[PDB]
Amino acid sequence: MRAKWRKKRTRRLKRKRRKVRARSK
Amino acid sequence: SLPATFDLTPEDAQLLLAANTHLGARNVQVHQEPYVFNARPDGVHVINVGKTWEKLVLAARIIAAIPNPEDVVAISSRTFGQRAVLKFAAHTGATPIAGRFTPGSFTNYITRSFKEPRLVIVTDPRSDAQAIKEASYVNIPVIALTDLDSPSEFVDVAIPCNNRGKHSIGLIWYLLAREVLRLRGALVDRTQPWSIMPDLYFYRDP
Amino acid sequence: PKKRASNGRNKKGRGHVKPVRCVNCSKSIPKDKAIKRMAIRNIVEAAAVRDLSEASVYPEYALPKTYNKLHYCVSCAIHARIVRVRSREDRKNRAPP
Amino acid sequence: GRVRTKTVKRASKALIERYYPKLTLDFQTNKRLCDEIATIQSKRLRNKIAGYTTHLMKRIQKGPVRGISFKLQEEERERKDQYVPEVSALDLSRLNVDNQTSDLVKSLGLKLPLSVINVSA
Amino acid sequence: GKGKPRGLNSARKLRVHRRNNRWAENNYKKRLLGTAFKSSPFGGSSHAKGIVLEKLGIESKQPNSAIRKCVRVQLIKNGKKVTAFVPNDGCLNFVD
Amino acid sequence: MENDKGQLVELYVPRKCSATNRIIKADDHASVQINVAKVDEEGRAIPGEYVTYALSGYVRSRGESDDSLNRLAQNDGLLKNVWSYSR
Amino acid sequence: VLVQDLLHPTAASEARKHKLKTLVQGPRSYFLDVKCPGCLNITTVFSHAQTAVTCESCSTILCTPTGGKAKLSEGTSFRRK
Amino acid sequence: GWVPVTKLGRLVKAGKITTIEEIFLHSLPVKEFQIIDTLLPGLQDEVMNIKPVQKQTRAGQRTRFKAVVVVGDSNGHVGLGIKTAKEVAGAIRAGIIIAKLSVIPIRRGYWGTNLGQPHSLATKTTGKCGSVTVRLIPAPRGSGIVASPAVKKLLQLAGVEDVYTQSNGKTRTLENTLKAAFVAIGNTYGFLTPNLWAEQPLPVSPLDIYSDEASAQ
Amino acid sequence: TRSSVLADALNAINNAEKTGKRQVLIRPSSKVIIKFLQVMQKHGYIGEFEYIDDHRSGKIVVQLNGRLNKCGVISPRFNVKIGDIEKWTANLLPARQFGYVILTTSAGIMDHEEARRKHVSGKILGFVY
RNA sequence: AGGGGAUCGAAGAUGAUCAGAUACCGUCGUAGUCUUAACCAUAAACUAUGCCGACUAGGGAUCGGGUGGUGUUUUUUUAAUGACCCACUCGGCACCUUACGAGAAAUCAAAGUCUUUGGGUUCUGGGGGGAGUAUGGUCGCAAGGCUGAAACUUAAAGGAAUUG
Ligand SMILES: [Mg+2]
Ligand SMILES: [Mg+2]
Ligand SMILES: [Mg+2]
Ligand SMILES: [Mg+2]
Ligand SMILES: [Mg+2]
Ligand SMILES: [Mg+2]
Ligand SMILES: [Mg+2]
Ligand SMILES: [Mg+2]
Repeated sequence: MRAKWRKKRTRRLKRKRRKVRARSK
Repeated sequence: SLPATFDLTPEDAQLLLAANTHLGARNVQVHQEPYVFNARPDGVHVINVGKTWEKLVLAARIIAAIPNPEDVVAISSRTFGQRAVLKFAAHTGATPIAGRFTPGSFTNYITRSFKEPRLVIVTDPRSDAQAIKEASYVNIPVIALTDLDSPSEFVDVAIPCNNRGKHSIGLIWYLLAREVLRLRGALVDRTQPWSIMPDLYFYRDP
Repeated sequence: PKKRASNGRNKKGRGHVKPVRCVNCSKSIPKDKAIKRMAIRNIVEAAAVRDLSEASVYPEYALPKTYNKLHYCVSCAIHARIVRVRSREDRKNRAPP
Repeated sequence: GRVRTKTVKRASKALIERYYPKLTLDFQTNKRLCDEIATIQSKRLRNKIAGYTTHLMKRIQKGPVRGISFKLQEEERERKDQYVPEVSALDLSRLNVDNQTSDLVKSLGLKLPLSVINVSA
Repeated sequence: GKGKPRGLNSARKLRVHRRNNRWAENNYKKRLLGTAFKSSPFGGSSHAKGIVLEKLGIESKQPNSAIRKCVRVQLIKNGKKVTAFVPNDGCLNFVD
Repeated sequence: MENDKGQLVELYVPRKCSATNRIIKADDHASVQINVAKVDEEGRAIPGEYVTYALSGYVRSRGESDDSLNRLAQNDGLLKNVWSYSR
Repeated sequence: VLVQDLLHPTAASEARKHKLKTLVQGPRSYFLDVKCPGCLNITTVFSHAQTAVTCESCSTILCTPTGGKAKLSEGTSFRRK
Repeated sequence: GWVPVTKLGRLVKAGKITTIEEIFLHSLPVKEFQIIDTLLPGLQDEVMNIKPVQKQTRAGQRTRFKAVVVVGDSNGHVGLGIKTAKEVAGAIRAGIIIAKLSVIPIRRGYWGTNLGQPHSLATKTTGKCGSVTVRLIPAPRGSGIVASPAVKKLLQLAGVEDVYTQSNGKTRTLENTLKAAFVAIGNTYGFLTPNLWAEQPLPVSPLDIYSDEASAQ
Repeated sequence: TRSSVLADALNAINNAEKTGKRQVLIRPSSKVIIKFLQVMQKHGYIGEFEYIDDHRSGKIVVQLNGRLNKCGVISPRFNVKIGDIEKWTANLLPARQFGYVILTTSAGIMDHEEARRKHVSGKILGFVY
């Protein structure tokens, strides 16, 4: 797992975690 | 300390000027500046020949102080000095080494060319660098025929002279032999010139 | 570890130089790091000169030459054997021939 | 296919070293003399050693061979080495000296037959 | 001056720098956070008591191959569940 | 050095470099000792009578031995006008 | 060289050195009396002037400022000090 | 028996040189362990480590064994020897020879007052090899060798009674640690102290005095 | 910028001594430097030294006898009581018998032994051995 | 958000290749590439080398400024000036040799003047993961940035070099 792609994947999980939280809010 | 009849006699200066021993390199390195009596137009640096004569006489006193003449060793890998070192060998004790130095001559006590000298005279600190390097391993003082550009690493006595001319190299080795013999029971009287001339020390083609 | 003191390029005092395009593959290359060669060719050949001297007006007119500076990326220069990978001591040698 | 091993080359080298006067340019007598001056366990090895000795003698007839030193060539080595010219090359042929060298000798305070010359810039 | 300040009047800087950087140590961090009292099965104590909930056979990590015979225990003072190894040949029979 | 009541206790007192006054260690194999024969009237060697200098391996490895030896030999009268203090 | 007289260096060495880097630093500049084409009035000119120095008779120019020493105005004579 | 091949061994065999301190004083290179055997008969050795080193090959790993050897009389001399060989016994024998050939003096001194014989070092010394730095500090009488067992044994073979040791770096690298200690004790006669400031007449080497029976023809 | 003229001076002497020079130039020659050099001179660690008078701060040429192992500064100039001089000597000096820790006291700049027998204390300037 | 939008060209289309190819290759192609007015504040933003000061070795080249040669060169024949040559000097981008010294080494004139440990000063690190994650705060239109844990897990991870 390349480091910048793991960073990109983690930005995708973070970007959707901050959407489910806003939804559940 | 010297009486001195050991001053540069005008006939010896005559030989040194005729051998071009005063014509030095165009790039003096910083440990060889004391031996410079000004540059020439067109770049050649003049060596102070009187300082060459004093250093040579000091070198011969160091050679004469060695108890066994056969453990005085003289090195010349350059052809311009090979005959000169051989003639120095024939006239003094002077175990000669002309040509390849065979790494391990001063170390490696099992080599056939293994010597354990008390003093080493080299024609060229650049070309005979292996012998100088090996001398620094086993506590051997070094005299060297140095030009103004030749390195002075592990060289204790430097004779400032032209390193390029075969007449210069042959003359310095011949003068060193003559002065060494003069400083012992071999050239009993110092005034009269030596019977043999500086030419038989010069390299010859082919 | 570090392979070269001049990292792979010729840039000590810039930060940014400019890109150039590889003549073989169009790769973008800092101009100082690009492998540069000067192809000076006869406009015809090393063998058709006699033919063109026989079959042309203006006896031995000019024999014009073609000049072009080629820029190579590291990969294309190695694969085309322009720079020929070297030993540790021999890569420190900057002489052309 | 005919490269000689060091055992042949060294044996022939030593033979020339200590038996050059006894040797010749003829293989037949060279092998007949290898029988008496050396102990070789094989006739074929003796033939090779005498053949390479004859080869090196043929080479020795035209200039010295490097690494091989015998009395008959060393004696003429010092005979040629003791050559001494009739007149010096460091004696005066008529002493050309320039300005800085003249200042050198006069700083030394030696009176010599100098001759100051000018060099083009 | 190899980094750190050396003035005779730089005591505040040096003591604060040391305070800041002691948080990089495991033991200092744990003690000052009180993690043993807060986040630990034993509340910072050397021993604890519990009730055996069930016997477990734990498969040991490679390259070993064994069943390690632990028990699930519920601690009396916390209610937390822990797994405890039962050390010896047998001795799981003694635990029940 | 020497204990309470005298008795020099030194395995040995090492030589010191005649140029830098550094101790010449037992393993300093690049250090040299140079003997210059003293000369009587009409230029004779007088064997066994030398003006002696010691040079550290450091000075020789720095290319300074020739200059240092010029200064010491001139200070001892062996040389006349080779070395100069000012430069 | 490892032994040298730092208190008494050669005048050639000192003249070679930078002005700030001699044993005691000092100026390599000087002052000149300059005689103009017109009159024989003495005016003192700094070597590295920076001023287009003029006189009373030839009230235009004696020296032209440069990046270093000023250049005299091609019709004057001068003496140091 | 032993027939010398060097001038120094020739003189030591002839008895013209009777102490190894002359060899130290004149910095004479030693190239024959018979010189050390003759001049220091009471020299005891100890093997301090035998660890294998391997060289990867087309077919498996070639193994040799490297022996570290320390020699020394407890009265001011030690030598260090490192040798790798096919057999442990061979590496040990050649390590003993190298250790004897490297024998150096050490300068023992007083921690405080000069009562009695020297019992410690005369100066703080350090040595470095690889990452390992070994620092030796003079210690008061009765302190003993405050050092790890390997350095302690080397100092015991040296003759130091009281010393403090401080170490930095990967001291578990034993050969580096012993080399660092060997350097630090060797530096004891390098360090110039005010009681060594006095000028000395600069003696003449026996290589010159007995040049007659040296360099045999 | 220059923060300790004495640190610069003692560095210059150290780097000259380590390379084998018989002399060294020092700029700009405070009087604390002068007193420090005089304490080294009275114990034989240097030779004769010269103050060159330029009209700004002077320079010093120091002659070196080859007997200095190390001269150093202790910055900051720590306050030293009578009873913690010996811990400075233990930390800094190679042996108890030789070597000097230089202090500055209201009784003057001096070595630690003169400080011991005058029973005075102050700040630490440096060390020499 | 305007303008511009030749070119190349995340997306997309399409032709191939291949087991597959939603990749490399081919042809197009929106955004973008450019500009104006605002945002953002991040890069292997690297010399992976904080800044200021001092000292320790030799060399030649080079850029900018200066100083000095009864030094060349063109312009009237040479004045000058320019350009060039030589010798110095300050400042700068670098380079070469050597290893004093340093380093684990690679290597390094600083990465030297360090257990013989202190010139001034700022920032940062403390085994590998979890994790630059979660949480709170703050900035931002957004993308995101700055600040930033723990529970838990683990005997290694890693650096440089050697032989294969
Ligand atoms: Mg790589
Ligand atoms: Mg950049
Ligand atoms: Mg700080
Ligand atoms: Mg960043
Ligand atoms: Mg960074
Ligand atoms: Mg620049
Ligand atoms: Mg930690
Ligand atoms: Mg960590």
